[PDB]
Amino acid sequence: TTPRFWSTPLKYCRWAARERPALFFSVVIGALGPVTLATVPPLRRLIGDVDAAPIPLTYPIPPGPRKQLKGYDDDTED
Amino acid sequence: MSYSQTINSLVEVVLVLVPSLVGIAYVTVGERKTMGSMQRRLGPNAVGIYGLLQAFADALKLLLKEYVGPTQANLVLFFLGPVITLIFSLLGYAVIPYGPGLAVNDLSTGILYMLAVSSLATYGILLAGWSANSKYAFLGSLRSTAQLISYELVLSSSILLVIMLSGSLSLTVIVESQRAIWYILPLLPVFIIFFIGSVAETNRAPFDLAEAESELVSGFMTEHAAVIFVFFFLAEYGSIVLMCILTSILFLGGYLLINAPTVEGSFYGLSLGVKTSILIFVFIWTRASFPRIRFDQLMSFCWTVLLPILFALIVLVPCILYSFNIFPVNISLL
Amino acid sequence: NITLILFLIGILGFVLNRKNIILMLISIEIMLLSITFLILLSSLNMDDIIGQTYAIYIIVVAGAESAIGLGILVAFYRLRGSIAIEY
Amino acid sequence: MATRKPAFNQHVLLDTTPLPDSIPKVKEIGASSAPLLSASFFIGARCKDYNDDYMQCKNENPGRGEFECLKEGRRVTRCARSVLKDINTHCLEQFRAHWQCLDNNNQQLWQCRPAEWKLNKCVYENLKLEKVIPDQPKNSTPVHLRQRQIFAHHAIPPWERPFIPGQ
Amino acid sequence: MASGYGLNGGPSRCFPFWQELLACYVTNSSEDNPDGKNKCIPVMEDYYECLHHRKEAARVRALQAAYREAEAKKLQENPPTAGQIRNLGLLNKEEDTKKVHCA
Amino acid sequence: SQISLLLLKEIYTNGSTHIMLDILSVLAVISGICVIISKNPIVSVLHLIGLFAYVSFYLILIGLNFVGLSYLIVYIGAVSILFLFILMLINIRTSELQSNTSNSIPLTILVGIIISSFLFKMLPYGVIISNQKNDLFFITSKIWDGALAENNHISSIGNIMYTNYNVWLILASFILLLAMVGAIVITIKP
Amino acid sequence: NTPTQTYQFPSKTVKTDYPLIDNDPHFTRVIRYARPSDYAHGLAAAAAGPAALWLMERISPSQVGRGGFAKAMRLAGFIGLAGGFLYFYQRSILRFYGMSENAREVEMDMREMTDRVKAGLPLYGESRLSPAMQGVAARQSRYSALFFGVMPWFNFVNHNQHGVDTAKYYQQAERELEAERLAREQA
Amino acid sequence: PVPFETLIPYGIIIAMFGVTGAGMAKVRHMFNGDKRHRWSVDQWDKQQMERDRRLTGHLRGQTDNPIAPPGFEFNNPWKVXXXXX
Amino acid sequence: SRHIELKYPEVFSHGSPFNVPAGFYPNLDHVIEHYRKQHLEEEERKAKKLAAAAAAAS
Amino acid sequence: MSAMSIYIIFVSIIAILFLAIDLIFAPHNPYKSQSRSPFNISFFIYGLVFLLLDLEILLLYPFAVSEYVNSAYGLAAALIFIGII
Amino acid sequence: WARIHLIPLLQAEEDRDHVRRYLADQAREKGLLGENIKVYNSDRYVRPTFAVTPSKPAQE
Repeated sequence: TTPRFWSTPLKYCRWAARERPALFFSVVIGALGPVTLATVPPLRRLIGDVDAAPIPLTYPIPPGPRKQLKGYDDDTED
Repeated sequence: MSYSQTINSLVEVVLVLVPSLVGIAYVTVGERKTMGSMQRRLGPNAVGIYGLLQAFADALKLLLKEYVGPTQANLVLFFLGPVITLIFSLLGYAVIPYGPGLAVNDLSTGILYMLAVSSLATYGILLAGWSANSKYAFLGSLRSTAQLISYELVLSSSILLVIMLSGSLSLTVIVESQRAIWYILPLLPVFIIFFIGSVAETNRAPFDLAEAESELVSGFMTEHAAVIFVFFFLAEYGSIVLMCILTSILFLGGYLLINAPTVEGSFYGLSLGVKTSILIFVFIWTRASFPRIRFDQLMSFCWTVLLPILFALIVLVPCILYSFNIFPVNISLL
Repeated sequence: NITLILFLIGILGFVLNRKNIILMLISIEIMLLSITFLILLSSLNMDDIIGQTYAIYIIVVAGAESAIGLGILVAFYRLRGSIAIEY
Repeated sequence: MATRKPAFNQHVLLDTTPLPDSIPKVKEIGASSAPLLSASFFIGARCKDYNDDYMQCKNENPGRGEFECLKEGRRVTRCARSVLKDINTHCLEQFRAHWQCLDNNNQQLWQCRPAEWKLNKCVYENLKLEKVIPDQPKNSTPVHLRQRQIFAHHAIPPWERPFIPGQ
Repeated sequence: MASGYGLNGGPSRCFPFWQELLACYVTNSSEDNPDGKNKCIPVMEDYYECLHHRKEAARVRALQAAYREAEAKKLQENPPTAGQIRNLGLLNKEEDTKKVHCA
Repeated sequence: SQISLLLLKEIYTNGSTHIMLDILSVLAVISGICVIISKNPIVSVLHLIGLFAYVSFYLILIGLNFVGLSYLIVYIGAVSILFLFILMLINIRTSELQSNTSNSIPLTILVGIIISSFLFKMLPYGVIISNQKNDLFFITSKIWDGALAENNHISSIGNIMYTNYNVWLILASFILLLAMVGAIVITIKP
Repeated sequence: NTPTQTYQFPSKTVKTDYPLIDNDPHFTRVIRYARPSDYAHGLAAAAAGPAALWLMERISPSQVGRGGFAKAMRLAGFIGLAGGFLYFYQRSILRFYGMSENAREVEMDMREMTDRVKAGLPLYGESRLSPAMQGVAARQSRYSALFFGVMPWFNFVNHNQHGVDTAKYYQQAERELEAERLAREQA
Repeated sequence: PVPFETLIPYGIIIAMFGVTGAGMAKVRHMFNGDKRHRWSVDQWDKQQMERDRRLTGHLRGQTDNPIAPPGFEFNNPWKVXXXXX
Repeated sequence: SRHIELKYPEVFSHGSPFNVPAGFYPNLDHVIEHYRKQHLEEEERKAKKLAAAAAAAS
Repeated sequence: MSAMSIYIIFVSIIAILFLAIDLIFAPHNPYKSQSRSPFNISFFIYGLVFLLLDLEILLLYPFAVSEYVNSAYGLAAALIFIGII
Repeated sequence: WARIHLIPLLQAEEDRDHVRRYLADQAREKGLLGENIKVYNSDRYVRPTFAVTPSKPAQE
């Protein structure tokens, strides 16, 4: 009486929603993970929702040679 | 600092532990009165004014009753289980923040501390049933241990979803992170599952086979006399209050509301209390409203309904967080 | 140093025990905890989070193997009805 | 001494031996955490080059950066000291308002925005030092210039406005 | 240790010693000169010193002996007390600072 | 001259007492000894849980809070509960399990001296510097560039265990999968 | 536009026959440099799985119940598709590694990367990952297709650690930027 | 009607939480020197408090002074321990 | 062979990028140069084997 | 003395007082083979699946406190790990 | 970023303390043992793990 998935895929899906709701919708929620991983970030780019840059978690050492500053030397003390 | 550290720790411990036990005593009085109003009756109204001394009468009666231990199996082992259950049921109050950082121990691993001390409390129940030297009561205490560990999995799976939102195990940070929104709205299915798990975790109805006397094989807690009954009962009410406090912390914004230090502290304490009291009321409300689930059905509910949904939510939620660039920072903030 | 003494206790479990096969399972748990405790303390001395990671996988694997060992004992006991060695 | 977090310290060890005379002296900064924090972006505005140079000096001499970067260490202390001297001579009342609020609010910068906006304005109008945070999302208002704060314990009144220079 | 990831989320404290040792081996050992790996020997000993500290322990045991032998020969007429030291370098305790410094 | 080195007690921000490690160490050994000389196996596992707690408490007090709590949750919370369930369901005659331990005592001494004398020589200084007049004190100071944003030990583990060392995680996952399938296949009627 | 550092990281040098193109090419590069034979080999290997199970049912019948064989074929067909796809990927990626004849792939890579240099785009593209996490991705999938018989892995990250000194791409770009400059003038 | 006597224990429970909150806030504030306390204290925060004590004597003490008093360069606490490294 | 050749030379790129003290990481430029040389020789050794043999010779 | 140490002592003290009262003041009188049967395998399964699933949840807790640095790459491995279990 | 701006001024103060106390332990060693014991063959500065401490704490 229970439908078979590989012969009639859609009929099985309706039965599982109605007769095994906890198992069926776990698979549906579990599959929404990958679905939003494919839809939203492309969607967000189009609307202009840009990703924030990472915050610094270490001292941000400036790239390049040292600037050769002249100021606040020892003669400036006192 | 200003005064002695030992004095501060004494006072802070006394301020959390002593009023906690007063609240646990009146949760038992409130349970009887709430079920009575629901049952068209009064509940305790004669032991003390308005029945306000009923729990103290109960405790003193049991503490002066004679204990009937087993057939000299062991003195230490017999009390060992009850002692463990009470101590570790009460140890979890030490990380509850009654305001930002207003906890006995403001711990960065606080959520894991609460999980650990709950796991150590299940030992006392199992070590009691064995020590009773009655194979009938052992099976009930065994079934009760199976239910407690299975729904411990439900609670720690639900809690993992909250940590993903806040990025921290500090109870304070979890509460501060809800100034944005109480987690009951974004994590509404999780809150419902967590509350159900907390009822099962406390051997409370409709999950109350441990104390059920009408069920033929149930009622492991029903053979506990005098001091041993006091140990187990205090531990259970203590866990009920703590599961309601932790539920408010994780989903109802903790101590958050809807200039003087004394009044700010009072309002934070009151807001946490109001939220905790509401969940205690619901906790009593479900015991009065439902019949009891069979052991085989309650294990099937955990393992074939709640856990498959939670593990599905464990996939979906971080995918949503990544997709919306809302993975929180894990540094000390808030 | 304590970790070394604990390894001896797990070792000594196999020396003193002729008939308790359950004690053999427990003595392996003692040995594995002793080795994990040694790694944890050394990882603290050498400021290395990899030591803590290694200890976490030992806890995972030793927990996994405890379950297999109990399952194997249950299949054994289903047919024999005893965990005692006649000696 | 080691950078390990202690767990069983019961004692403190001090050493009264001074630095050798060959090393030029320097007055250490005498400001507490909360004042330093209210003045951090101001120090960053004026001394960023010297701060970067000092850090780059150490990176150029791995394992030896404590020594042979001392002269560059001394500059960073003098520049920061110039900002805490200039602020204390021009914005003292507004400076004390912000760092006293910060010290009372878990040193959380988002709890003291009205006091910050008052100081930010006064500092800019006497020292030409302006607060800047690199790489804030261009599609939103900068978090420190937002009229409402989500994580603030007390709501920011609507008569206290952010300081945007040029307005 | 050698991993490069410390307890506080930063790098491990002996990692620079480990990188140096690997740097010395890769650039001084080869197929042509198997004796070039000899140069990497003091670098190895430094790495083991960072991990275990057996030399630094040995040096301080000796130095504490001489230090604690010099304090017995001398007589401390008035050594600073704990309270006064706690006042060292403070806004209104110059006398305690001067007394502790013997200035 | 003067006293160049000043040693004084810390008042606040003090720190834990190193005495409490010694009780935890001795309580772990006593509990360890009680495991292998206990008459009843269930009592042997109860002493094993005490051994787990003392080690866990030890790890917590030295600052290894995550792993210490992991021991409480994992080993006491689930492994030990599984051991007691099986032990307290099976038929055990304590008489059938008692070996004459006196016959094993000379070998016990010989094994203890032989093994200890070899492995102790292998312990690095970190584990042997403060066990068994002139004593050595450990010195600690602050850094600022390293303390910009501290991670807790659980965070520091999380930063690498899914990325740099995720092969270990995959290997562990397949071990957990084998255990679930295996333990099920051999116990339950198909 | 030369960054004066065309070899930023210490790579592993492996003795092979043909020049190394990329120690870790992007998934999409390995699909776009696939040959028609790679597809031919891909499905043919994928068909082998269910075909072998089918031949094992025709010669030595399994005596299974009514629907057992269809269930087994479904798993065999998926096994062959996974196995066939990994074989297709290995055949294309082995040419990037220099472990298979790759003259056609060397040419189009030299062309493709040179166009990016003069267009201004980065050689391997832009990544949402931190530079440290790009190193982790590079050190995970680097030469990883040689382990495909045990564990699969694919590079979906846009990192700058491809095992190759990148001076060759800048010399050509500069060299043919002047050729278009001289041609433009002579007009 | 409303059964108020049934609601009295809830009022007691709610009031006990308030007593703990108010009491813990007050004693912590007196301990901190009449100022609000700290929370989510990380290593940077702890180090800043030790630096505050070696300027004022109090772990919560504040000073806006641009010049450190004499002896500040000498009172950085190196912590000593006997076992756990 | 007495000389050990690293199977994982990329271990020179290991290390936490968080909470890095100034001057912590040693300079590795010579290490990088060592592997640039090893890569370039190998690429040149293949460049001549196929240009001289199997091409312009058969 | 840390507030956590005093808390543990006080909770232990409460338990001893309750035992002491009922041991000292409550009455006490001297008011004080076995068959066997097979046990149910479902009890072993509940403990086994709990333990193995308890370990996997434990292994995901570091990810929840490291989500920001892990970002997309660490999420992939977490999802691979979740899919396998 | 607030902590970043403060790091060099706090690091430089800690660096002078380490230099101060390292030179002092060097001078003490030479005046007590006659020469400086070499712990590391490298010339880099290594933060001490042990420290010579007086046999007794402060009296008060």
